[PDB]
Amino acid sequence: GLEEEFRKLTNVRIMKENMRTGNLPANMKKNRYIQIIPYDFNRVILSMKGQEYTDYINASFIDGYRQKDYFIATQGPLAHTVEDFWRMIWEWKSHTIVMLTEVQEREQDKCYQYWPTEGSVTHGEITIEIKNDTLSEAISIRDFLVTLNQPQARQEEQVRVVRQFHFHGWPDIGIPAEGKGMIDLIAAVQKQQQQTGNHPITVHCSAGAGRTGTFIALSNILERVKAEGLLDVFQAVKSLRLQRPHMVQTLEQYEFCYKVVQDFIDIFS
Repeated sequence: GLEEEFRKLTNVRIMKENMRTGNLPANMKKNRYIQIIPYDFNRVILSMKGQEYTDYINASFIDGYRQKDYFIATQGPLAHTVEDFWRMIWEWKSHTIVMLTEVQEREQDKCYQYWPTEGSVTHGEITIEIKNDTLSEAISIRDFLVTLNQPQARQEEQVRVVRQFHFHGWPDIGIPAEGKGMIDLIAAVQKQQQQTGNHPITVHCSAGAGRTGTFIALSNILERVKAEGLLDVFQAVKSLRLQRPHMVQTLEQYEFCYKVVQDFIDIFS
């Protein structure tokens, strides 16, 4: 049963023995939450330039159904990590960002706005220029021109398009009342990834655990249902809980996973 499954998920141990880098004093200011920190065995490592601790961001590579390291699960950037966030996007060649929160929800700040609503913004050596913004139901799809400005000699060849899927269909309290929004989000993300190929999909909410884990679990589960027909939810979520603390954080989110799968089967007929 669903509550017994989630009880076993809760019991998945947080493996603190492997959380050294994120717990270093100089890196702790880069975390939103003390208890959501990546494991060293899959943390996303950035280049270093001086700089002893500039290789850290609170972000984990997460396995997909067919491919290792298919997702990056990360927290919403902070004001003092926005440069690291865009450097991660560049250095690991992510072309797709999935945002599962508003920047502000119920008075509280959930995510620094790291993209330009209009025009351009520069964070560190990287310039981001919004080229298109399309709203379709509860999903804003935004295409940005992203330029690495260093070295100046290579500026012309160092331009990429990065697409952000901004999901507006998650209530400030509880879980979505329908699965269609989540199913459409996953399907649009899948269409984009056909064109880019084996590039990691960057996914974030606020801490990068609850909604983020739900989106990733459902992407993985629905792919397995399509390829094998195997109906499992527990093992897919358990695997995520072993890759990053608290992926799929609450019972209601776990319920939502089952509901979305059922809605997907119904569309599947």
